[PDB]
Amino acid sequence: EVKLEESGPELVKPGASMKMSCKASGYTFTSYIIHWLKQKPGQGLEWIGYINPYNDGSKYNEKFKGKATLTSDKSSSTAYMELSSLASEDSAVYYCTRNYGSDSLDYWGQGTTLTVSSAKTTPPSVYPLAPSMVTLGCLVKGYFPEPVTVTWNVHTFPAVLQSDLYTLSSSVTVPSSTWPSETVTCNVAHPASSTKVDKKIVPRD
Amino acid sequence: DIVLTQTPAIMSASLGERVTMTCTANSSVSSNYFHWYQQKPGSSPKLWIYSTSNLASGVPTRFSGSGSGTSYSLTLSSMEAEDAATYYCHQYHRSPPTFGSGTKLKMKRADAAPTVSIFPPSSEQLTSGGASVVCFLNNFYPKDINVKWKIDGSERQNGVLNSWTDQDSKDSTYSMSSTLTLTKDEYERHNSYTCEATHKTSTSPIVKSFNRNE
Ligand SMILES: *[C@@H]1O[C@H](CO)[C@@H](O)[C@H](O)[C@H]1NC(C)=O
Repeated sequence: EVKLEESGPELVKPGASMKMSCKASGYTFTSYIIHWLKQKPGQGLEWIGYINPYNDGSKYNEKFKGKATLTSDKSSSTAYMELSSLASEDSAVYYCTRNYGSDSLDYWGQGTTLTVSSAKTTPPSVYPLAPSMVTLGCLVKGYFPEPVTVTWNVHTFPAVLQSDLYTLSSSVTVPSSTWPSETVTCNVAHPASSTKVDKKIVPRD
Repeated sequence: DIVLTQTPAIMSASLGERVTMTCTANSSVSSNYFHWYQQKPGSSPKLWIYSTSNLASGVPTRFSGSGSGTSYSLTLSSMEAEDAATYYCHQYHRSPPTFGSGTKLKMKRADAAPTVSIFPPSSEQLTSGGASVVCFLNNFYPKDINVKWKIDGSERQNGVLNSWTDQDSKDSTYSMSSTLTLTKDEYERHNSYTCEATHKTSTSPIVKSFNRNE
């Protein structure tokens, strides 16, 4: 089955460049154009350009023909997008997607989230939220960039940015007989700092 | 860059309701090169309808698409919860291909009151000089809700971060988290912390408190 696998989220400083990748599988790489699009949160899609891996020709939106460079490597069936001279406004989700019948876009990569900021990469501080069904939670504070994953042993809220640090929380609802007799632990991963936290939900006093 | 204007920008529908949404172009576009996508939060768009009226693989037959020239529409014969998403139109009559700013289709459902829980600062957090009080407001509908924080009965507006989930896939409710952050010094100078939710489901606020005496 067709699949486009994009590279992970990256944080980059303003002024620098970055290159993201889109590894294609399950079809003849050179037989189809791949397009690249930008989507800022809450907004629709903006087209950057496309790559034709058959002849290595790429075609650009006039707006991006300076900033963006699309390439591909036939041997690894990977397409690449380089964005240069990065600024805040380049922060967005970027998608690769395959060109199909009548230039419909039939298979999409999962998206690569780019964050452009001067802010320091910072691992989270994780705090237990302790008081028939009982709600527990954990507060994941003071981290940058996104994302964090939260796993228990459920409502996990989108992060909020303030003064270049994110705050996120997650709530879990178990029965009274479970906690505190059993261990309950929220497991936080922050891949950008290569950190995790195994926080035990401890009762107070 | 042909402008595509989608209407309505936002709309709600109950299970079973017929839904139609429109995409208007500033220039004529061939129907063969007009397509629709569905996108859910945190995930990639999927092709939904291609060449005006052909359903993409796996798209249920309650969807249909129509149009020509400058006026296109997507129709949902009977709304189901899995259909809540943003739908985007796409023209590739000219380069650069362009897309609409989307119709966000939400699920309407019966009102539901929030379940409210309040949590004091952990001693771990206090050890480092910070103090965050957290309030969860879980599984309520409609989205409109006013959380107020009170310290010894007096309203606090500064230092509050609020975050809403997207509609839940199963029950179509919203949840919300509210985090009041103070200094340890400020926190330790008051006794009671109160989270108050006003929501159309109760004439009274749903209130939770704790005091630094328990
Ligand atoms: C597109 O059409 C709308 C509505 O008639 C109009 O107000 C808008 O300015 C047009 N945009 C362009 C770029 O011509």
